[PDB]
Amino acid sequence: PELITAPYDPRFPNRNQARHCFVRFNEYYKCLYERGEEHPRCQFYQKAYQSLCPSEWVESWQELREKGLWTGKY
Amino acid sequence: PFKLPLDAYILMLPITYASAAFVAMCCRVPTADPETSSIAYYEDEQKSAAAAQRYDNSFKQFFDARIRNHKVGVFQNW
Amino acid sequence: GETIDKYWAPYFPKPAADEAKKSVNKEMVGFMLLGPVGVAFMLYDFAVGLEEEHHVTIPPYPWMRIRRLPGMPWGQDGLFEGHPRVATTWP
Amino acid sequence: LNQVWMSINREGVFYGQCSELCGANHSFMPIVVEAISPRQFLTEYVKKWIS
Amino acid sequence: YRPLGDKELWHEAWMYEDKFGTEEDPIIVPSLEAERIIGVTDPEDETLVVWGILKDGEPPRQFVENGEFYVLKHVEYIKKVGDVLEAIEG
Amino acid sequence: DSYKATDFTNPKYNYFFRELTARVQGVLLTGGSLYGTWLVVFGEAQR
Amino acid sequence: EKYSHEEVVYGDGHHGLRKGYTYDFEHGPHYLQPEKIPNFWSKFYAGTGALYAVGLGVPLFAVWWQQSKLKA
Amino acid sequence: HQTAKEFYMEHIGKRHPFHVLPPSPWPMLAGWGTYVSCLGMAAWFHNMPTGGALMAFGMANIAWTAITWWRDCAIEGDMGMHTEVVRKNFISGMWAFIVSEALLFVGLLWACLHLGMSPSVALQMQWPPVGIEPIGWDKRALVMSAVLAASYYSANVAMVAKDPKVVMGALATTIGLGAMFLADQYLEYNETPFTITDSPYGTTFFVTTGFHGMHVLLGSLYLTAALMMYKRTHNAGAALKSSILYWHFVDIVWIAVYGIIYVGQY
Amino acid sequence: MRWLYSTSHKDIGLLYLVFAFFGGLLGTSLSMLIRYELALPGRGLLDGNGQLYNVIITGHGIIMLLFMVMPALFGGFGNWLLPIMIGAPDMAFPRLNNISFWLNPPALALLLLSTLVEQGPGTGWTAYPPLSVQHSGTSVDLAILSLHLNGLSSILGAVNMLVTVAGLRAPGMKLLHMPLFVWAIALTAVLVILAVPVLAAALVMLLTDRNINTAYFCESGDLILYQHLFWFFGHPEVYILILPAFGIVSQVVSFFSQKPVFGLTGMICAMGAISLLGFIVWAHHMFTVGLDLDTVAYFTSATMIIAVPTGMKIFSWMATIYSGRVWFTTPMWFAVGFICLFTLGGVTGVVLANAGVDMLVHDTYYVVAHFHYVLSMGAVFGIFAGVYFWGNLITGLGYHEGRAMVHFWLLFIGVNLTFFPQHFLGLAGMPRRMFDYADCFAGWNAVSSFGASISFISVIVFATTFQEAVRTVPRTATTLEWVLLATPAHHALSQVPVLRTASS
Ligand code: HEA
Ligand code: HEA
Ligand SMILES: [Cu+2]
Ligand SMILES: [Mg+2]
Repeated sequence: PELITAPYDPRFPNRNQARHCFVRFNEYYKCLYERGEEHPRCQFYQKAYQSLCPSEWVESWQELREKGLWTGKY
Repeated sequence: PFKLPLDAYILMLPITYASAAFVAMCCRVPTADPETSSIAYYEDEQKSAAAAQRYDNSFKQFFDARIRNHKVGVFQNW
Repeated sequence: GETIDKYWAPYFPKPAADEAKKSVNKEMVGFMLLGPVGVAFMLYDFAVGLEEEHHVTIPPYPWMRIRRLPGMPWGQDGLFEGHPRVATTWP
Repeated sequence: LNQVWMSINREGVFYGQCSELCGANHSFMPIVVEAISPRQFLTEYVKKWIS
Repeated sequence: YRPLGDKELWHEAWMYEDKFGTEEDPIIVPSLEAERIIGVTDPEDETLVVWGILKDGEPPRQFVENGEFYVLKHVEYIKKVGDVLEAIEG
Repeated sequence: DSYKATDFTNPKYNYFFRELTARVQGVLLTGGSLYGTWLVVFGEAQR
Repeated sequence: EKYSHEEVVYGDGHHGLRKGYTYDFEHGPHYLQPEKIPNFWSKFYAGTGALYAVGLGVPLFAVWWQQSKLKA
Repeated sequence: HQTAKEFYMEHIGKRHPFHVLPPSPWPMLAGWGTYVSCLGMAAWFHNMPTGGALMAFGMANIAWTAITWWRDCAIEGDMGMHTEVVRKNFISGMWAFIVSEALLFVGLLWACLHLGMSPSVALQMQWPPVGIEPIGWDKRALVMSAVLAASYYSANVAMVAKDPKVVMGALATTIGLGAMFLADQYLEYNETPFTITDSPYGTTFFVTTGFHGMHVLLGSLYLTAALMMYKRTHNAGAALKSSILYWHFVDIVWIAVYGIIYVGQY
Repeated sequence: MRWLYSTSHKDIGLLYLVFAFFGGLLGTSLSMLIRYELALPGRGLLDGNGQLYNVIITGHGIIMLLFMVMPALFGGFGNWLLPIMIGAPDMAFPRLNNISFWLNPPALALLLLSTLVEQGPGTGWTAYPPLSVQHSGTSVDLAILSLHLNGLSSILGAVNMLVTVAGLRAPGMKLLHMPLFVWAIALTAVLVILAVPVLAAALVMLLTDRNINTAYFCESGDLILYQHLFWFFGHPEVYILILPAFGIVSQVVSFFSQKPVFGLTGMICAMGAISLLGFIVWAHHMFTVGLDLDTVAYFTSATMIIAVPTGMKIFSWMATIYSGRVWFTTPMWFAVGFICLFTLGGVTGVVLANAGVDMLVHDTYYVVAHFHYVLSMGAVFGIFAGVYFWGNLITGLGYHEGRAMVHFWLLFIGVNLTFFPQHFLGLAGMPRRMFDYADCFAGWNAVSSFGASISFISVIVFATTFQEAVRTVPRTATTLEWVLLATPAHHALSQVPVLRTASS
């Protein structure tokens, strides 16, 4: 058995890792819009943001997406 | 006000060092990775990874050989 | 006529009439460089003031219209705020 | 979201408290970390969280 | 007197005198009262300052070692030298 | 011969500015301080 | 008179003991003469005792006040 | 009283060029007025009844004591109590006060620079936030820049002029150009498409510009009080020079405020 | 009337000293509750009320930092001593000097009144958000307004001091002949002017967050920005409180050693270097907040450079006592005790300056022991050294020498046996700002609570030292306040003294 977590992103070097959470959460929905729903890269992005973001942050982000208050293009 | 004593220049060397370090630290922050007011900065993954790795390497690459050698103390405690 | 300022007056000499007028002209050149044009545009701006209108309602983003406490110390809306622009319906 | 990289050398039970003033009950937020071997962790403990 | 250039005109000179006070020829310090505090430096060290009190009708007095002697004189007006005698410029 | 009635620093205005205010303001601040102390201590905030 | 600019500028030319002082603090040789206040050591000890009592009893009153509010 | 001036000449005036004051009651009243206005401000924050009235009562008491104190200072300046060294002490004190106010503005603009450069995830890392329309630099703020630079040059005219009519006209021109800065700032505050509760952009913009505008108002009142003393005797002394220095300080502060907020979008 | 309407610097300095004694009594009283609650594990006299304990430590820290040490050193000794020392007949702005005092009893009244309102301001003396924002009611606003008024007091006093030094000096006396007390007070005034308005700006931001629903330190703001602004103020603040203590120690050591100060220009350059480096190392209070490693790296490397000028000052004090003719009285012991026990507090600061070591001892009682060494041995000893030294000049009363040595020894025993075990508690991991601890921490807390009672008894005995004074006639001195009578006249320096350079 081996446990898989979010890899180290070179783009996010600081100790505060909120931006890594946000960018992975947004890359998931960008992958979902562009390359279908069942592409392996989209699952990689989904497991990547689920591994980093607190659950309260994510559920606040889907309620902002459902209310229409998400500033992303997609 | 008076003649600067031979001490005061030996004081002024690390004081000048600390002031130059402070100025360089304040100057390099607007040339760092998280100081971008856009989400479209991170959609170019090659440039952003290069910039953030350059922000990692500087002032840390002087210490890599002694981090690998565990030179974490003045003495040698095993 | 025996004031302190007059008593100590000869011991504090003034540092040395047409040079004053030359300095006034030199500073008034820079005054008239930016003086009349700013006053003219500000008097134009006072007459093109509260006549235009904006109908851009803003969605109630979490960073918009912070209400950590109920209302304001003076009332409900902001001070100097005739027309709130953030959507209070949202839809 | 402040990240810490940590690697533990030995098994045991490690204690802690909260170290930033946060109210009337600041004294009463303790921390306990239980450390076990990786094969136990990957064969017994993580089976408690499979749905 | 010493050169009065770079001196404030209200400083009451006598402190700008060209005379070293000796026992037989002291420096006369003017005073509006019967006693007055003055300050003398050490002749071998400028950073050392000694403050003393001169009294009227007393023998000449030295404050620091190998320093000047001083006698107080009670006067009604003290010459505010810088406009009192260099305006006279005699 | 150097003071008018329009002048703010008239010597005839010194009693009103310096003597009357020194006691009127002295009792007004006592009254304001006692009320402010009672208001902050024994009052309920509605916001 | 009594409200002129000179009264504002140079003060009031009072001389001698002021009202209840036993020594001239304004023009005498000492601005504080604590050996001339009658019964000085009684007043000094009473004032120091009052200062000690207040400075040590204000936080105790604030503890008693906050705990009487909960116990209600 | 008649011998009080004689006593002052004999004991203080003829010995040194410095001014010694009689006892005064205004600092104690000003301190307790600050106490009353602080209690009123605390009550007015949390919407207690009769709290804003108490705060205005305390501020009115502070302003009245300050005006009485400054009238005493002007009275003492007109009986010739202040020599040239005392006036230079006034200029040095104004320089120290100006340095304190400049550090206050540096602390205020520190927050603007910090918040504007790195937008958080709470703002969805976009600066300025979506919905906020920033105030441009190619519009009425540029007119304010030109007007306030003209006020700088007109205050510079009054410092070097020797004709009383030119000095009074230059002072009135600078005061009038300052009052045109404030009435135009009021229009910016009314036409703007954001409030103080709309994002850290709105917070930083309104707090910084409000402090700068309050300093414009105080400098204009100081220059006005300096003009009326020059109107009577054709001599102002330290009141004119300190006020011109303070006005120049306000003009220098506006340069940083404009360049950071209006140009830098921070 | 005299004490209400005064324009004399000598009456205002005495009023500052009496006010600072009152604030010291209040903070002594608030500190016996801290040590009486912490004596035993469990719940003590506070009945398990943690909000009341937080209120007590917040009020006690603010009072002892701002209404005891600064009104004693900067306002009390500086205002009484500066114009006499430089030969000025009065201050530059005598009525500004009275409002610099009279804004302090309103601030103290607001701070003491915030404790009786709602549940009080339990936030710590640093008042970090969002804990300060979350407090509902009026108490926190009264506390912050009290800090605003005290900061205005400090800025006005610093302006008056800086203009009094630069423009009312005695004729012939340059910036070479002023004593080190004057140089310390001038550098303290410069620090106050450069540092206090940043705190004022941060506190205005805190009020706008609390009451105007703005976005400075909030959900959409940045909470690290408050710590940046507050500690940019606060690290100059601790050097504001210790430089007049250095000046008093220099004047006391030079007096009873019958010698001038060793290395005067080195002393002045060291005080200037301490004043300059205090403005670029503020973020050593923020090692655990998540800053980048380069920033932490700089703030580690720049903090330890402060050791060199302080060591130069201590070694120059030892050289001043060296080769002298020393007579040990009560002020001389308080200076020797200062130099011995400030060194102990300074060396723990070097340990704390190293960031990796600071990850283990941050917000523990190790920090508490450090700053009670540099403040109860550094500033309190400096204050008490000046009380016995200049006391017959300032107050007109002498002191009994035996009871003063009893007071010194009771104090020295009490404060050493109070804060030395707190090093062992902080090394073991006992955290700050807690009223209940683990069972194993009981012994050193019992020892420290025993020591605090000795410190309190020492405070009691100090009121018995005063007695009647003996007055003699002066002839000569090395500073101007010792050629004056005790007490001086209302207009000290009836004639302005001049400094005459020796001729050829
Ligand atoms: C000047 C600073 C100062 C002084 C003197 C003291 C004095 C004392 N302090 Fe404290 N203390 C602080 C500054 C100070 N303290 C600060 C800043 C905090 C932080 C609060 C917070 O975290 O929010 C703190 C908190 C603090 C704690 C930590 C509480 C906690 O973390 O929960 C403890 C623990 O024992 C303590 C105890 C004591 C004791 C027993 C004394 C004894 O020394 C008792 C005092 C005895 C004295 C002798 C000093 C009084 C001086 C005079 C009376 C001189 C005045 C006289 C004249 C002017 C003539 N105080
Ligand atoms: C009197 C006030 C005072 C003074 C003078 C100092 C002086 C110093 N302080 Fe401190 N400090 C405080 C008051 C003070 N401090 C307070 C109140 C806090 C807590 C704030 C809070 O409430 O949170 C604090 C906390 C504090 C921290 C934050 C740590 C933390 O809380 O987690 C740090 C970190 O660097 C620090 C370090 C230093 C250093 C390096 C000095 C140096 O200036 C000391 C230098 C002196 C010496 C080093 C000794 C003399 C030198 C020699 C004899 C030469 C030989 C030495 C060597 C060769 C190294 N102290
Ligand atoms: Cu520090
Ligand atoms: Mg902490």
